[PDB]
Amino acid sequence: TDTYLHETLVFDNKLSYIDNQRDTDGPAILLLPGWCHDHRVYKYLIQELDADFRVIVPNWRGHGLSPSEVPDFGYQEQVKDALEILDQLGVETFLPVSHSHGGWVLVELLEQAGPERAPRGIIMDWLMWAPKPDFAKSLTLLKDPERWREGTHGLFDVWLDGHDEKRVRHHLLEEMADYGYDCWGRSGRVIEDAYGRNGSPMQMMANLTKTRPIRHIFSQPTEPEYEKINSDFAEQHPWFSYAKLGGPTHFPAIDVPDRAAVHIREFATAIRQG
Repeated sequence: TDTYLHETLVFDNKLSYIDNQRDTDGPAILLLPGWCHDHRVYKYLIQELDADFRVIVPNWRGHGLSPSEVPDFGYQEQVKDALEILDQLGVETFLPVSHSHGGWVLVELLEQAGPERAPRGIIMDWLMWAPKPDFAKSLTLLKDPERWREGTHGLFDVWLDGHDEKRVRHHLLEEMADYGYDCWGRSGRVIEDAYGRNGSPMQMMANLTKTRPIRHIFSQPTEPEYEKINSDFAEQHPWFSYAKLGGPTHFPAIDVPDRAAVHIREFATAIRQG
């Protein structure tokens, strides 16, 4: 699976990316990481999809097996990076699939690339409402150079949700262990800025120039009030659907990869029949 790992120069920066280079019918599946992790979060998902789809995973600036400090940037830049990697690859039509706050990239990608290129989107486990106090606090801590690690530890708590989930723990404790304050502090300001200026993920999605099929697939928050904002948005919007996957953690791509795959396929197959 590092057998698909590549590095290319994208404007200023060298970025790593996964590309299985599969020669198959489109669309391509663009798996989009959230903040301060990389393609390793998708390694099980890649396996499920590897045969039948071409699978691309861009790593953001300063992200990868070897994280590095980079100048400040936000989701608009993540979007340009992703498209530039797609140009270099000669990829025309893609189905993007985001994790958590990678979603801001996904929704702006849908806008900029438009519905012929990007006709649908899948968002995984992305907090649909405006920050509640506990999350607002976590962001506060991530931005603070004295308390960022404390910041991350509280998020890991929420994310594992009282589960001894071996794979998810491995991702958080090992695969993200090399990411420092330059990333985490940035994630904090970019996400906080994103809610502030777009209201919420749902406000941002509803505001698309060309609305199109988007599904939210999630396991947490587990509470009925959260399912209800998702059911109410879906009642109000024909193009929106959701599925509650019932996995243990914030990372369905890791802990229920078969299930995430089944929704990606469904949306892939809908693109294949006009």
